[PDB]
Amino acid sequence: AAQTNAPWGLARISSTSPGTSTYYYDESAGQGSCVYVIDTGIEASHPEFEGRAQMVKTYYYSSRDGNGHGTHCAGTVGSRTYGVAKKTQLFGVKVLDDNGSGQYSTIIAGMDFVASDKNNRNCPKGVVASLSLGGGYSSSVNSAAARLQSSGVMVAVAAGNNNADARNYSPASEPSVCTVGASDRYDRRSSFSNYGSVLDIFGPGTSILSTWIGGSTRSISGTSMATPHVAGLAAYLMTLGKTTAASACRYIADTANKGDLSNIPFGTVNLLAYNNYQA
Ligand SMILES: [Ca+2]
Repeated sequence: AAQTNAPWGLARISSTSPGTSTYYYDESAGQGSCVYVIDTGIEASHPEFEGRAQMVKTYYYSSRDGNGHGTHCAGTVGSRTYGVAKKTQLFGVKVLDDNGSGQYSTIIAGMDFVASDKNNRNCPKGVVASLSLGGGYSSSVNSAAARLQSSGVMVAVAAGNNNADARNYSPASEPSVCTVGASDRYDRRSSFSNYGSVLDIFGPGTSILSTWIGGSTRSISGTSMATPHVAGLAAYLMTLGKTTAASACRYIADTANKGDLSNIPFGTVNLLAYNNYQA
């Protein structure tokens, strides 16, 4: 399949070179997989989701996304126009309030929630969780991310936006999950992207067009934007049968575009998510 004039990030994930605008992907498009977006929620009614999105949990007085960030991330995972995995099932878990803030205890409960909740969902091709959030190092937050992964969910987490070593952030610093840095359309490390040995992969993170609340669309930037590219990619590869939740991060690193990014600090992986799709 080919989607012309796609957001640059989608084109990038299916290309061996920057500077192209068509997204190429197998038509299976993550059908039969599920991706949890653990965030400010998802505006499931957005036409872009086509009835494939649903709020399944909130820790606040509403499950609505009153911010937009969660809806943006979900859009990058699996919206029809802006998504990597255009046929995945999207489940929203609102651990962040409408200001985009959340206590670590709530974030933890949301991760443990998903580890159980997948047993209440139909995801024959496998389960992914996208966590575009973080804060200072917490062993408890890392452990919750580790549990979710161990439970059989491909966990993708943002490296963080501090232009700093991700070792000091959580869940970014958890070795057992997939930590995602951000790049721009010229294959530069995004100026804000964290780096470090704890990173596993990079994805498009600067000037990313996706869904927003009020049935709208928006371009924003962050490792929050890179993460769902990787989450969507995992879901897509899982429905293709190429990998599983336990090894998807390794598979993505193994099949990534290598050595192509600029301003990658010494000791950080130079790997950019790539679907290796031959149309
Ligand atoms: Ca890892």
